[PDB]
Amino acid sequence: LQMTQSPSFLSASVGDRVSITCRASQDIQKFLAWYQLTPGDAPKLLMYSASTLQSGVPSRFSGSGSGTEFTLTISGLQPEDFATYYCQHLKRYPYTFGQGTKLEISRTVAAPSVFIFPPSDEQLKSGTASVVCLLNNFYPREAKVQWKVDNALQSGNSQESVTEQDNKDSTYSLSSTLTLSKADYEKHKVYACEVTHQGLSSPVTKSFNRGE
Amino acid sequence: VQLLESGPGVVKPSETLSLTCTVSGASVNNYYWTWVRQPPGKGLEWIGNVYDSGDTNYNPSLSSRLSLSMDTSKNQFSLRLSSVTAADTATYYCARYHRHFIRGPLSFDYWGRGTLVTVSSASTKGPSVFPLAPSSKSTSGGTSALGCLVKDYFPEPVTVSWNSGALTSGVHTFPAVLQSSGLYSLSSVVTVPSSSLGTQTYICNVNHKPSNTKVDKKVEPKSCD
Repeated sequence: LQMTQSPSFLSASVGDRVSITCRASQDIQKFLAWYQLTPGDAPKLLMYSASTLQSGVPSRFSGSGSGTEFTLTISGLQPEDFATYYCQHLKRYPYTFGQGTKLEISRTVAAPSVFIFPPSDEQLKSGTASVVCLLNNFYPREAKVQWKVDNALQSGNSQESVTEQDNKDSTYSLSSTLTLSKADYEKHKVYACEVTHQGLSSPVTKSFNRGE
Repeated sequence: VQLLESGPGVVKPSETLSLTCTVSGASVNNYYWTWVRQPPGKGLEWIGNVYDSGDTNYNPSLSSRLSLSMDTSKNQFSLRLSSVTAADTATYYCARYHRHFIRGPLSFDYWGRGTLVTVSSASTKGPSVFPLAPSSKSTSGGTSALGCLVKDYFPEPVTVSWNSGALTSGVHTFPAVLQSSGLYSLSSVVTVPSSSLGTQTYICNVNHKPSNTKVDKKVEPKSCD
């Protein structure tokens, strides 16, 4: 018996009335609960028996449905309502949850500010260089980064991560790292970070010359 | 009524994991409890339940290696997972399996804050912090970015702060990444006024308790001056 959620990702403004649905591969009557999960906090029960509001949960939250379709609805999204939601059935074991729905805040498109940090002399001592590309405060979250050493496109020698939408400006930030050996680093001059983003009509390239 | 979990942050593969939940405000024997995991990448997964009657309601996907129980003298309920593999890595939560004798199953209403269990052979190790120095390459307008590279450490987590918690505005500490070396590496940055770049002292405070590593690195500007 599986629970499917939709949308998986939903963007909305603070104050909007949004609705998340949860379907069931079979009929589970009213044995369905909802939960709110904000990283760092313990999961919070918001609704059970499909429409019974959990003790201590703002009335802007309401549930409906029975059978295979159920709906969680939030009136006037609050800054803190922007998290991930999961429904769960309790018809019979094994109990299962939907894949969740992540709700983030929509805003204007902002291109990232791309800065590049060559390896520090200190790290080079050891024998490995870490070149870092920073994409700061951009929206949407979608963004691609490609390293180019002396123009040659890199692949498989870099890792990256993005922060969660900022609480203040609803922007996202990204950090990419090019990990090369010391000897591989002293072998080339140009270390380029090619950034692809909606706010950039065409991929931008921020680079520098080794030893300059 | 409160629930606090406790157990290792790291478990060597093939070994047996032991997670424990301590209760408060209630007697463990008078209620039903449960464990739920969240494998980074996936969603939520019901592990199994524990009752006074000792009934066996576990997830079929774990059944063979799982064992749940309750210890009334210490007022706790626990989880035993044998033969762990990388697929068992996840933050584990304990909760109350709220049920009504007539109406039946209601929900999981009280949840613990959970604990991250990482399955790895990796040896505990402190990070090496490198500076992400502000320069003409990290400046735009009157704003300059600087930071710190916390490279090669295990296991998670490491915390970062700037100027002993005095600087928080414009700070960005990124999610760590696991390198094929089996070691973690993250970065924390901060955008600051370019003008203060000569006067204000910037220092990232790195702390990794697993290996009792406390590093304070000063980040100096880098130019041809």
